[PDB]
Amino acid sequence: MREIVHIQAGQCGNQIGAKFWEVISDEHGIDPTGSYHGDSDLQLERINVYYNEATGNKYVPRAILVDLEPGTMDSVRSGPFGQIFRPDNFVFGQSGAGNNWAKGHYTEGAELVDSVLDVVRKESESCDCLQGFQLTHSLGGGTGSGMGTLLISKIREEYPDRIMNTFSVMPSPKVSDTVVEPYNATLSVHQLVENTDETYCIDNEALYDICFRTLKLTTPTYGDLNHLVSATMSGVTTCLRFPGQLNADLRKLAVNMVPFPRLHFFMPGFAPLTSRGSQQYRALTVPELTQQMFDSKNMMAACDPRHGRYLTVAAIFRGRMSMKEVDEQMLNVQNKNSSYFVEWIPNNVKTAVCDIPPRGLKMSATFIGNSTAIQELFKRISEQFTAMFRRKAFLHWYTGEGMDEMEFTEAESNMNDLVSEYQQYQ
Amino acid sequence: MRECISIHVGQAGVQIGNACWELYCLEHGIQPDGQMPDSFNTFFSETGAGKHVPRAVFVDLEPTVIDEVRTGTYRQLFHPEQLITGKEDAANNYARGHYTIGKEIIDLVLDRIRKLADQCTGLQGFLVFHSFGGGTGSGFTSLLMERLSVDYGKKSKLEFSIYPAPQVSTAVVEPYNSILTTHTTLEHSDCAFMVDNEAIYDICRRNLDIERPTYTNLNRLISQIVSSITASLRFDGALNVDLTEFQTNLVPYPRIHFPLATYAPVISAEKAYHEQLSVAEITNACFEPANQMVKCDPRHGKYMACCLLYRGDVVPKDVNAAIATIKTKRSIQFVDWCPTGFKVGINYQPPTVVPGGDLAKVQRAVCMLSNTTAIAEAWARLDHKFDLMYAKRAFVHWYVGEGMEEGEFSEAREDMAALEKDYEEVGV
Ligand SMILES: Nc1nc2c(ncn2[C@@H]2O[C@H](COP(=O)(O)CP(=O)(O)OP(=O)(O)O)[C@@H](O)[C@H]2O)c(=O)[nH]1
Ligand SMILES: Nc1nc2c(ncn2[C@@H]2O[C@H](COP(=O)(O)OP(=O)(O)OP(=O)(O)O)[C@@H](O)[C@H]2O)c(=O)[nH]1
Ligand SMILES: [Mg+2]
Ligand SMILES: [Mg+2]
Repeated sequence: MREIVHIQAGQCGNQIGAKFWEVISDEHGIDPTGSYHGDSDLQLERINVYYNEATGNKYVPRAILVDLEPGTMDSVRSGPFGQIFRPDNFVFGQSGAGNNWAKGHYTEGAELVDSVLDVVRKESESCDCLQGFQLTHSLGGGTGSGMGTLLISKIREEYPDRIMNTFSVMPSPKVSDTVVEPYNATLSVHQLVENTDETYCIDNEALYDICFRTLKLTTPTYGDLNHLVSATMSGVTTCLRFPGQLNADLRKLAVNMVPFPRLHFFMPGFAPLTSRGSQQYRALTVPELTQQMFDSKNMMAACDPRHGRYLTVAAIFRGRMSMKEVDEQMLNVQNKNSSYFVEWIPNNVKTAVCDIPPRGLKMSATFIGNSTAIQELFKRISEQFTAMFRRKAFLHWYTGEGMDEMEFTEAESNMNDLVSEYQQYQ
Repeated sequence: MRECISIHVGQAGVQIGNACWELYCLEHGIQPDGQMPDSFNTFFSETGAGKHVPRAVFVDLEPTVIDEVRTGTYRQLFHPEQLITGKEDAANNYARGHYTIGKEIIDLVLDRIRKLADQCTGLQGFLVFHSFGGGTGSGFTSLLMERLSVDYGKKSKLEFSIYPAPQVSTAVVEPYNSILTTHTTLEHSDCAFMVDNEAIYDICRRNLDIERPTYTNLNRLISQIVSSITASLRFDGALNVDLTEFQTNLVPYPRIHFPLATYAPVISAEKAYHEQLSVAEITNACFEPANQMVKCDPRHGKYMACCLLYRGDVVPKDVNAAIATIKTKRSIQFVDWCPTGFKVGINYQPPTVVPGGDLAKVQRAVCMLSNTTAIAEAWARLDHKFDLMYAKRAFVHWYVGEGMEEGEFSEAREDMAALEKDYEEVGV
């Protein structure tokens, strides 16, 4: 029960997917074949939430994959745990839509939604009951991800009761491969504010710094880069998959961290994060796991939380502990950092626990936060979007097989109207 | 023939219930299968060839906590039908867990209570464990109590409702759903044995000096208090005080029923070797602001009445001096109208505490209640929490999205406001 379906829109989502399902499957004790081999009989009691029981004592995911390019699909099924998929859910296209968002979201993807909506219409109705449509799409850069905005705007017509999560990878100027990240990222937000009920604004800028500073690695390889992004959301869903002294679902995080429906963006955080030698020199307690998350450096969102004050947060701890240590530390942080939290929301913080921590770690954690600080990111993209937009550039890809010039003003206006709401609370 | 039934609800009742029936299964001497190698009649039922099953009912729309029970060591004795599991929880949302999804389940749970009520000869009443912050543990009870009230209005429906602390409020919206239920509590129930979760951390960190507690250690404590209330109707005693007596003499007015709880002795095993635990000692260990488990200041308030449920080797003569002792105290006070507010229940049987627990195998024990005016300062915090944001109208669009209009929020608070003023009215 409380099923959840998982989609990959873009080259980011799939390498995220191949690791998303490599921690989870290994968190359930699973081989590349599909057959369970774990020793704990507990981790199957809600294996259903992701997987679907198939023949031969083999469980397999509901992993929908869309890129509009086979070159990425070939990476998945060939990689580790590439057999652990439904080849019906593998989906292809002709061209990658040219980093446009005008081809995918309108023309070259709309000729494909009928091939990926039917399977989720199939595979959502296949199960008993479900919680949401989560996915992993780069809000900027790759346009097969921005095409997913079509995929999210249509489920709201189908399943408006459910909640669609978005483990969205933001753009960032310090790390901007794609040149038109403001074009597709700014316009996609016009939909997610109206459609999505949650959004985890991961960003590659900070996410490197976590990989340099906290872990002290010579080079972030994408394989070693997403082992922490696979774990930052496994810790969100572990509260479903496993029994908690205090329990939570994707809807509880929503209602308890969303004062208003448009202010439903977030910044995640995972702890503990350690090197090899620098692991033995940490206490392995809730204070050690507490400061590891609230600190500005351990924040996938490319922002400075010291500026903007957290409206709401959540701390989905893991591993058997005492709730006092989980309570007083979340309570102490709310007092001393009174400015970084809000006055008119007493006890911003949540908690949540499990008795099954991830392999190798005897204790783990996870952080979520809706904060005013996201205005810095939205200012950062909109400050240069208007530059690329004033004295219009690249618009005939957006006029041909695209939209009118007024679409930009409505999105930019409603997107700038949004940032004022964050400014209202600081 | 003396009978009563437990209604565990939400995440709270189940986590309590796995540890609440951890006690009863050890009070009477029955394996966790159901077999017993009379007292048990009130909460068990002799069925089959030596298999006693509890008169419980568990309802958490989260299917997880019950699956821990259905898979746990107590999988056998609990009847699988009354172990309701639901499909998806209300996610700490009152209006969601009240009628939107709760209506799918009330049709089922009301059959088992009607199965047990018709199977039970005569009930003194019900008892329902729940928490406010659970949403589905709370709004479901808002719908359950009125069904049970209409179905059973004459019976007494007490509740050991968990209550959030002003500091450690584990949820974010539980300042909402708390006062929403208290508008419903006074209407239907007759005594809400409020308990705070942050207080017990201060109870256990200091008295039985546990460095870090789990809800297990917390729950094993609040099992003793409930068993101590119900030992009179469940065991022999020099002065039995069953469920129907103390609720009648503790509650002056039909709305003023919110007694804070207390238990003693609460001490570790190593520390119990030192104190003799005399009745004047443990009785005096009940009224200080520390040992109370609701996080209020009783010294600023005044007791109306109290009810002491002694256990173990106890004789009235030493408490007759105790009840005279506290009437001399001036820090402790009493409202003018009640001259004496000390019911004295005894049970020759000791607590028979749980194993693997922090508490000690003391040969004496005390529960204690008080329908004070000090409880008003508790929700004076929460009423401020609720009022400052409902003016801002934050977190309300979920409740509106689930069906509950905005009018109920203003009607629930003003009732608590009007309820609060009575404590200053009754006080003088
Ligand atoms: N978190 C990760 N982000 C990635 C990864 N690879 C690329 N990216 C980010 O994605 C953005 C580039 O878009 P894509 O990776 O989706 C390439 P794509 O095939 O989706 O282009 P389109 O065909 O135009 O959709 C860019 O901002 C990168 O920072 C990855 O392995 N992990
Ligand atoms: N006293 C006590 N309180 C508990 C226990 N377990 C959880 N709580 C408290 O219950 C309060 C409200 O949360 P819960 O009732 O657990 O939430 P829930 O019932 O899972 O809500 P749903 O997700 O809608 O089912 C929290 O503030 C917890 O501190 C327990 O064993 N004892
Ligand atoms: Mg591509
Ligand atoms: Mg629950």
